[PDB]
Amino acid sequence: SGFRKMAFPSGKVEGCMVQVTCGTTTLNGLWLDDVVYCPRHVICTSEDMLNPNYEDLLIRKSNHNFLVQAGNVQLRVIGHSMQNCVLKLKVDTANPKTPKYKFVRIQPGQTFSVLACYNGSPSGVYQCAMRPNFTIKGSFLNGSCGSVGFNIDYDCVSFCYMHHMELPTGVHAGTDLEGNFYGPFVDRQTAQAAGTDTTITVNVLAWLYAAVINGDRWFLNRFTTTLNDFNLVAMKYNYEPLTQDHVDILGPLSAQTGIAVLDMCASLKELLQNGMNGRTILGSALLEDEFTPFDVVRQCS
Amino acid sequence: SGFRKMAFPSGKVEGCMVQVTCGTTTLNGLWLDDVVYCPRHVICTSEDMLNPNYEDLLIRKSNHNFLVQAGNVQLRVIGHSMQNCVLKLKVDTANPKTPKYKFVRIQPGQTFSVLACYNGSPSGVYQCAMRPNFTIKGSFLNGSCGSVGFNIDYDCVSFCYMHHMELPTGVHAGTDLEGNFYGPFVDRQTAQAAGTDTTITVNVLAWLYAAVINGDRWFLNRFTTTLNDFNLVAMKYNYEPLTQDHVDILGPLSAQTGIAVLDMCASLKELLQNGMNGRTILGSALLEDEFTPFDVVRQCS
Ligand SMILES: CN(C)C(=O)N(C)[C@H]1CCS(=O)(=O)C1
Ligand SMILES: CN(C)C(=O)N(C)[C@H]1CCS(=O)(=O)C1
Ligand SMILES: [Cl-]
Ligand code: NA
Repeated sequence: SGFRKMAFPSGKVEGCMVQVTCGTTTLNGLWLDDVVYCPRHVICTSEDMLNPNYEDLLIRKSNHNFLVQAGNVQLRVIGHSMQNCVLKLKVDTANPKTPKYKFVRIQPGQTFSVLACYNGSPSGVYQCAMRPNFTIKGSFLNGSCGSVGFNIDYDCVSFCYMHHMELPTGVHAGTDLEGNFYGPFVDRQTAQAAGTDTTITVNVLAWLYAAVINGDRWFLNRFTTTLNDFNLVAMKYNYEPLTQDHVDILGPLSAQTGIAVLDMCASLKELLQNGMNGRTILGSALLEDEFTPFDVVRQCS
Repeated sequence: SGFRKMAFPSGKVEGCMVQVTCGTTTLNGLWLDDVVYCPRHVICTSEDMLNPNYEDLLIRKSNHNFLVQAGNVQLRVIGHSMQNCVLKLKVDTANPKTPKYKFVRIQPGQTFSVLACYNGSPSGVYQCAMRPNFTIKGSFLNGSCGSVGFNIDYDCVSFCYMHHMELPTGVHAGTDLEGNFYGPFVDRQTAQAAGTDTTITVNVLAWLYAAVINGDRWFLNRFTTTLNDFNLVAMKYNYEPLTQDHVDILGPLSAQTGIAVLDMCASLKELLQNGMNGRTILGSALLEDEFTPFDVVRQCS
């Protein structure tokens, strides 16, 4: 037993990380088959970043402008193009360590593992949720750009995130591997803020099921409720609405414990109004919303 | 910026994990060079676990009682011996993925990454601390025995923990890779229970310094404390005594932030008296004690 925030084993991804230099910018690249993927803002000077014309800045560049280092070896860049906010550098050599992989776009409320990297060197791994406001609460310093997020499904790595920048509130914004931003953000030195965030309701309830499976049961009660009643409490407390889709996804956990989702919504309703009455749940004093139902079933079954 | 429980990239450890079977019992082993390390309890049956005479059980085994398996490949065992509570199986093949490694025994308060494994397959990675009562607060289901804990400082893998068992309070006990248990625990099914756990004071202080570095000042105060007055207060909250050693270790974070260690102690004393009054520090509503002074510097500017 026990319940811990757990990343996927990062080895299949560690073997894809490289360093990419263009002028006086160094950051991380993802090397799969004969392509390296990295943020397009790699081509930009501090001057350029205020109002970049990426079309124009990029035709002015050539293969020899991009320095790609896999460990202590140089990669010959033999082609370059841009897909959305992602730069694609064709290289002479196919990554001998390319795993089975897919490019996937994740939904708000879904989790993934981040492999934080510096100068193409894997540094750390942690789990993140894609917030409803389309930011993530990561841990990133200068040179972490091009670090990636992913899930693993048996042998297949599904890459879903590439890190681009930090917003002024300390939270993080990036693209899918097709270079489309998560959220209403631009890769340009301009005035940008994260929208007000909401709590991921289905994840909070997943975590309460994890708490019950681990013998933390005090918050339970004899009551039940309805979507409509609860959702009026949720909206007041900046909680995402709970749908019938959410209640079905939690079905496996409602069974395994004898607390039915609206039964558990009753407990959750009470925790929002009255608080935790000074207790903890799984060693947190907050209601944790970064574990999915899958995350809980995965770890507790 | 940001601050996260962050595990080391697990890749170098993943390439070392194998499955060990003896009788009807399967768990994980650690394959380094021509040696597979696993818990010796793998040779126990139902009766044996109450008073196992491990020397008597092992002499009755030959090499071919041990089925070892690296993915699909069977490894052939050609030798076995016991060192304390760890079984060492000699195999005909040296592991080609063997990283630069070493075995270190850690002290209470030290952190490491756990690669949770089932049937020799890595399942997830997370951070733990050796509690002052020599247990760890892990996430371990049946089959996870032989999972290891490690640091990776400067490309060398330091193995510090092999998982043996769960205590009735739902916390985890294991050995160093020389087979010596952390704490007074034993690999027999007898009435053993962890000591009362305490908070790792040096770690809480390091985390408060992390909070300041990341731009939080709300919990600072105009007070200081003697080291001795601080210890007489902190022990009333079940905090570990803070020693001159611990004060020395925080010197760098003191200098980086300009807050003297005993001033930060005055802030911790106040937080224990007051709580957080509906605020949070680095995303927590509790005082976190599983980040070392070294972890704070690795992750922070
Ligand atoms: C690399 N890149 C595009 C960035 O770092 N930014 C856009 C940041 C500058 C302030 S911001 O909030 O606009 C994000
Ligand atoms: C495999 N193995 C040796 C164990 O699981 N144990 C010794 C645990 C049973 C309850 S206990 O607290 O005695 C530890
Ligand atoms: Cl140590
Ligand atoms: Na109920």
